[PDB]
Formats: sequence, structure tokens, C-alpha cells
Amino acid sequence: MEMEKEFEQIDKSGSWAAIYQDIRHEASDFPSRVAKLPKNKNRNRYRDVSPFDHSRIKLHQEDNDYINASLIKMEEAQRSYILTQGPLPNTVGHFWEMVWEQKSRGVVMLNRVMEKGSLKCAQYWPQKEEKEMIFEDTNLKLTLISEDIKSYYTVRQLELENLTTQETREILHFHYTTWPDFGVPESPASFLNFLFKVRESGSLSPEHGPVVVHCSAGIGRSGTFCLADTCLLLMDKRKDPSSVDIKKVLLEMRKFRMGLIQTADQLRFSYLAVIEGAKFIM
Ligand SMILES: O=C(O)c1ccc(-c2ccco2)s1
Repeated sequence: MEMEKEFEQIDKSGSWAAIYQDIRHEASDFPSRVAKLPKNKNRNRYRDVSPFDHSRIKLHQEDNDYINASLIKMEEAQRSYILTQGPLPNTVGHFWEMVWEQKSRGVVMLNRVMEKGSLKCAQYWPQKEEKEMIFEDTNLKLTLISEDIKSYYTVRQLELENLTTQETREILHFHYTTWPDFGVPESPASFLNFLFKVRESGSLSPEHGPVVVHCSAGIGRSGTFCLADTCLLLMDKRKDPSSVDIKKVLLEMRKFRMGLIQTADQLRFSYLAVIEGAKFIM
């Protein structure tokens, strides 16, 4: 396998940091003017992570249409993803408005609410069936329907009601709960198993709106998830699977959201996953 070769060459030469910096150097730079307006300062978790204006998701309201979320459209793979930050106390209602307006079936969460002893995102979904959440600012109701807790992830069935029209939809919550506080997982086996469960649900399929994916910033773990999915999909589509260039897919994705893959260890882990997941379809 070519990727596993380029892989062994970088490992033996210990040049992961050098590859990663070349990607950082070649990555696209587009304006983020709406993100930086003073009215939007409390809608942004991190000062240095912003959606580009050309690819930002717009909320359907006249007041303020701004959320820290981007549409990543992969033309050849025929996949779309919305990458977004972990919701803030004042953006939980915007988050669910976006899920509603964009017709998403699935939410993918790659972080714990608390990590390293700090809050990484708001408790944005209900933890008990009989204690539903109402978002008065966006006129939505969210109810926990069921919860399936496994060793590496939890799947939840949620009901989202538009209180304005009384339509309801089922949203699936896929929560990967075992990403370590520091570094990346030692094996990609549990991450690939999780990706295959999201795919099996129909959440990634063209009959729905784009899947919503987040971690804390929505660029690191979130980038790893959509890079691995797209590379595996291209490998099954192209006549020469060996032609799939992970660095080139990543730069394409970086035209839509800045900073995807935050460390050289995340880049190496992405290779391992696409290598392992491929070596499993073969
Ligand atoms: O370089 C090589 O030999 C390959 C890389 C990926 C492959 C594949 C085939 C089906 C799914 O992935 S073959």
C-alpha cells in the first residue's frame, strides 16, 4: 500500500513535524470578517478559530445570522459536513436552530463536556427523559428519547420540535467518549468502529442535510473524522485507489475551514486510521 509506504518513510525519518508545517504553509487564507464583528465576540469560543465568510453557515433570522460553523463540500467524494465549535452557554439555541434549518439527521461529538479540569462545551442536550430542554430564543424543544452507552461511545435518540409549527424530527447524537485528554489514541480501531456506526445510521447520506460535527474548537478531532471518512470513500470510488493523496484531500478541506488537524500527531493518526480502515475493506 502506497500511503502505508509514505507512512513508514516519514516514521523512519521522524519528519511528521516537517510534513505538518508544509501543510500549514500551503493552507488557504480567506477573509473571516463577519466572525470578527464586535456584536459576535460572545458567539466565538476561541479568538483564533473563525469560519471563512464564503463557507459560513447562516442562521435564518434577520437579527444576527452568525454562528461559528462552516460547510465543507467534497465535490468528488459527494459528501458534505458542517464543522462547528462546541456550543457556548449563549449559543446552544443557535446550535439547534442550525441543526433544524440545515435538515441534519446526525450530530457527532468528539469531546467530553469537561476535559483537563475545564469546560470544553455547554451541556447542550437533556440527560433525563422526563427533563426536556426548551430554547426560548429559537423556539425549539429537545427531549431525550433513548440512550445506548457502550465502552468507547454512546448513541442517543433525540426529538427536536419546532414549537412554531409543531413539526418534530428524530436527531441521532453520536458521542465518542474515550479520546484521551493528551495526544491521540494508540490504535484507530475504536475510532474506525465509531465512524462505521455513524455511516450505518444514514447520518452521512445525501437524503439528509449535512452531519454536524464538533469537538471544542471544531478543527482538530473534527478534522480527523471528516478527513478519514472522505479518504476511505474516495478509495472505494476511484479506479486506482493508490492515487488517494491524504495531504491533498486535507488542503482541499482547508479551503472551507481553517486549522483542520491541529498537530503532527493528529496528522499521523489520520494516516493510521485511513491505512487501517482501508487495510480492512481490502
Ligand atoms: O496503494 C494501495 O495498494 C491501496 C490503497 C488503498 C486501497 C483500497 C482498495 C479498497 C479500499 O482501499 S489499495
